[PDB]
Amino acid sequence: EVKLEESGPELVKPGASMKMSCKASGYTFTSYIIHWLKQKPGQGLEWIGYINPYNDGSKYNEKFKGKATLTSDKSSSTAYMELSSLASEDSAVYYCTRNYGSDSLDYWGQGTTLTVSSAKTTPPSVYPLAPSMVTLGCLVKGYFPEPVTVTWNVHTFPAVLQSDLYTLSSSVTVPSSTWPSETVTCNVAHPASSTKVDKKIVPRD
Amino acid sequence: DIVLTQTPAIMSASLGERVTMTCTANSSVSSNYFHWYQQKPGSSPKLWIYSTSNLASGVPTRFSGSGSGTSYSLTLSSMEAEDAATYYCHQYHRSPPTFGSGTKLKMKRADAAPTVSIFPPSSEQLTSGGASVVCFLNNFYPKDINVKWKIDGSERQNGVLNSWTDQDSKDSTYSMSSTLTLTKDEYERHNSYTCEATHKTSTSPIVKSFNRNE
Ligand SMILES: *[C@@H]1O[C@H](CO)[C@@H](O)[C@H](O)[C@H]1NC(C)=O
Repeated sequence: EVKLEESGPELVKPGASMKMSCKASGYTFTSYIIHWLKQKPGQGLEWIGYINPYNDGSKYNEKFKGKATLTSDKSSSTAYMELSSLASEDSAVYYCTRNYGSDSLDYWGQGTTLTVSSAKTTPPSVYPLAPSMVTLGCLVKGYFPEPVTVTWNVHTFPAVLQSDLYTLSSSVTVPSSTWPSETVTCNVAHPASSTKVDKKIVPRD
Repeated sequence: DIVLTQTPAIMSASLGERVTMTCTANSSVSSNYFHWYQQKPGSSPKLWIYSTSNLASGVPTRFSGSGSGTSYSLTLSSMEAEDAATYYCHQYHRSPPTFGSGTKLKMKRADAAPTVSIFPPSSEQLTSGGASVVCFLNNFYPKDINVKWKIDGSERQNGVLNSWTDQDSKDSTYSMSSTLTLTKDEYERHNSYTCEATHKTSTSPIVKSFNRNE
């Protein structure tokens, strides 16, 4: 089955460049154009350009023909997008997607989230939220960039940015007989700092 | 860059309701090169309808698409919860291909009151000089809700971060988290912390408190 696998989220400083990748599988790489699009949160899609891996020709939106460079490597069936001279406004989700019948876009990569900021990469501080069904939670504070994953042993809220640090929380609802007799632990991963936290939900006093 | 204007920008529908949404172009576009996508939060768009009226693989037959020239529409014969998403139109009559700013289709459902829980600062957090009080407001509908924080009965507006989930896939409710952050010094100078939710489901606020005496 067709699949486009994009590279992970990256944080980059303003002024620098970055290159993201889109590894294609399950079809003849050179037989189809791949397009690249930008989507800022809450907004629709903006087209950057496309790559034709058959002849290595790429075609650009006039707006991006300076900033963006699309390439591909036939041997690894990977397409690449380089964005240069990065600024805040380049922060967005970027998608690769395959060109199909009548230039419909039939298979999409999962998206690569780019964050452009001067802010320091910072691992989270994780705090237990302790008081028939009982709600527990954990507060994941003071981290940058996104994302964090939260796993228990459920409502996990989108992060909020303030003064270049994110705050996120997650709530879990178990029965009274479970906690505190059993261990309950929220497991936080922050891949950008290569950190995790195994926080035990401890009762107070 | 042909402008595509989608209407309505936002709309709600109950299970079973017929839904139609429109995409208007500033220039004529061939129907063969007009397509629709569905996108859910945190995930990639999927092709939904291609060449005006052909359903993409796996798209249920309650969807249909129509149009020509400058006026296109997507129709949902009977709304189901899995259909809540943003739908985007796409023209590739000219380069650069362009897309609409989307119709966000939400699920309407019966009102539901929030379940409210309040949590004091952990001693771990206090050890480092910070103090965050957290309030969860879980599984309520409609989205409109006013959380107020009170310290010894007096309203606090500064230092509050609020975050809403997207509609839940199963029950179509919203949840919300509210985090009041103070200094340890400020926190330790008051006794009671109160989270108050006003929501159309109760004439009274749903209130939770704790005091630094328990
Ligand atoms: C597109 O059409 C709308 C509505 O008639 C109009 O107000 C808008 O300015 C047009 N945009 C362009 C770029 O011509």
